[PDB]
Amino acid sequence: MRIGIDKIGFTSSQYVLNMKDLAEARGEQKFSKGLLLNALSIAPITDDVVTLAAGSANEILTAEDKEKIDMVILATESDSKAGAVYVHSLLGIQPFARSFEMKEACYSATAALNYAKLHVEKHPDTRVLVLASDIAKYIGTPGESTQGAGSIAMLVKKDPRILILHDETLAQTRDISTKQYLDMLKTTWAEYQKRFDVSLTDFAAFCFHLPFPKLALKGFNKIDKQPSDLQEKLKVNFEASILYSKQIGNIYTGSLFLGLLSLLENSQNLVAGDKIALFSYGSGAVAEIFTGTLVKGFKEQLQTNRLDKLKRRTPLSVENYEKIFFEEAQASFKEYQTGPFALKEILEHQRIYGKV
Amino acid sequence: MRIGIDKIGFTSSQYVLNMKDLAEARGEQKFSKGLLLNALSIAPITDDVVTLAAGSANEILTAEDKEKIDMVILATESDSKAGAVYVHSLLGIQPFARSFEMKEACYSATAALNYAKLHVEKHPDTRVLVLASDIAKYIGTPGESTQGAGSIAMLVKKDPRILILHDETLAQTRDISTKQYLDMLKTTWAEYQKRFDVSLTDFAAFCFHLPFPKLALKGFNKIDKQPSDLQEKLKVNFEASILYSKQIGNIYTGSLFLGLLSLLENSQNLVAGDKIALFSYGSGAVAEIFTGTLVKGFKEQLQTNRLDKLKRRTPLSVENYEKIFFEEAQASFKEYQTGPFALKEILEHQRIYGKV
Repeated sequence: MRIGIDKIGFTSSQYVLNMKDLAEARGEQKFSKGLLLNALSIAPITDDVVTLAAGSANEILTAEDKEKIDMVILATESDSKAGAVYVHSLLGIQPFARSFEMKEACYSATAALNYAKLHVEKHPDTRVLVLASDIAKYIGTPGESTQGAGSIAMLVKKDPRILILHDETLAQTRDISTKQYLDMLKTTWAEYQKRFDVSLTDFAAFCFHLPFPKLALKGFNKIDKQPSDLQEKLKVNFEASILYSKQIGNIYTGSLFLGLLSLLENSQNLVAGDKIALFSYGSGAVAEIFTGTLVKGFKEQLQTNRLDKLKRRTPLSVENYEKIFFEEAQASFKEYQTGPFALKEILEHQRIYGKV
Repeated sequence: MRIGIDKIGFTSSQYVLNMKDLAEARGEQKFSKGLLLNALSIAPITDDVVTLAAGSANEILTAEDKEKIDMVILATESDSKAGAVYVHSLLGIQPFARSFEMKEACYSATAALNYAKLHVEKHPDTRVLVLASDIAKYIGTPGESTQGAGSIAMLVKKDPRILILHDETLAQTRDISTKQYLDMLKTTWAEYQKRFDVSLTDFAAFCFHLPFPKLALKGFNKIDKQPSDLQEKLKVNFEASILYSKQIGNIYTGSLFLGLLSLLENSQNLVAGDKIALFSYGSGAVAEIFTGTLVKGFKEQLQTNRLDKLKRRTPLSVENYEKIFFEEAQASFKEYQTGPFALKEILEHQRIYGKV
């Protein structure tokens, strides 16, 4: 049996705040050196985790998918009621499905992926939709320059067309700051290689959870300069993996997989049968190392003009980013730019969603 | 392979509010007829979802369990950071485990159970701890008389000693009130019997999600008075299943399984090889029907004096229930009655937990 990630969609919000603008407004260009971040996606109040989630699934789903999906999981840290139920209805997925959320800071989409996989193993005629959707929102706060919005959707099924997922995974929980992302990375990666007897050399690329690209660089840097072809190739694949994040910001649970996407669409050296290592992390903390192998033809499921699409985002002045990003419901809403779905209103106090 | 629920623990909070007292205070004994509820568990601020969860696991876990558990899931609708990470540390579970929360109103522990099961199938040397822990908290509100506190812990492993879980399950999601619990029950149960070709007659007991016992009675009542031995036996097992809930109140995600526990400890007619149907529900809505078979010896994992233990709860006047139940952190805390674990303080703003 081969089970894994068949398709990946991604949606961000429709506005962008440039770091240099934020810098000039707050009297800080140390975001370009410090965080290695150029711009962030800003979400209006009518585009929330649900509508970004639905957006990213609308990118990839077919009518057949919708008839065969019987599990919809929403990994998010951003109602009791799971966002996944709204997403299930907006997408028109067949009714005999489980829908729920999974939560553990930036880590949860990795657990959603594991459950999805085991579930398709067990019922190999089904498919599962994993959503990792978040809006990182902290003014004048030190988290302000690591804000972001977007969602990645993954369709998991057998004979996937992008990435075959492997059975060997290692998670770690430590009830517990850069020192942590890093120590969790070191200890998990070590035990991982010990238990499954693999080494940096068995891999073509390593992807990381990416709150901001500098932290991921640090984690990549922890990786055995003792392999020069490999050393260069790995650095290049790392640079390829952070490209999207540099324009979008922190998207919490989705960040690891947005890096995987940015890697598949931007590396020019990956081929079918190559193996990728992935390090998932969430504050608190929990981490997991898992791996995957590229399937022949995987480029056919990708997009080639994503960097162009992100440039279509409407730029905001800081004043208008403050106004739109921090708007709270009081409801009806101003019409803002959104993806295919939007929060239409609140009919007290039910959130009403629909196609725009 | 036989995989399933090996042990079940339960912890409620240490105070109890009698319905007749609430009734006299609010000028309403229509809780005893209406809801079929006598008393509810009230939780002080130092006993929250985490400490009740840890409590209920402390009931059942051994040192060996703790070395073999590599997944801790917290189903709750009550921090980003998953309660499960605190529970992992309080219980001293081995570090190479996944910890996270699952969320979808009262439904999520059913998904946690399914993932736990598939996971043990796939890695049959491991065990998983499923926690379903909640505090239902609504003064003068119409949800006031359906408040409650407690948590059920389930240890899932192969060759379980209580309940073998079966592969045939059916979930339904409908983005959407008694009419709903009921319509979701009817449609799911119907499709369930159609797809797996089973009938009311293949079962010794049916357990329901139990926000209050009257709603469950309604759902039981939807169940084919056309079987008189069975009809009586089923009614008796139903009455056995609601016994604990009548003293504790709504505990949201845990309620279905608290009913299963109340059934196993109070029916005098269940035997090894008997099959039980279970209907899980969460508002929003999602539902699932799943089944299980009793293992020989399952009584040995139960307790016989649980109704006695619940009578040890400290009774509160309404005035003092209002004071303790609705207390918000400002922190240090008054010392209240708790189970083995408690929220000690907040060290700004980290919740500090420990053994009491």
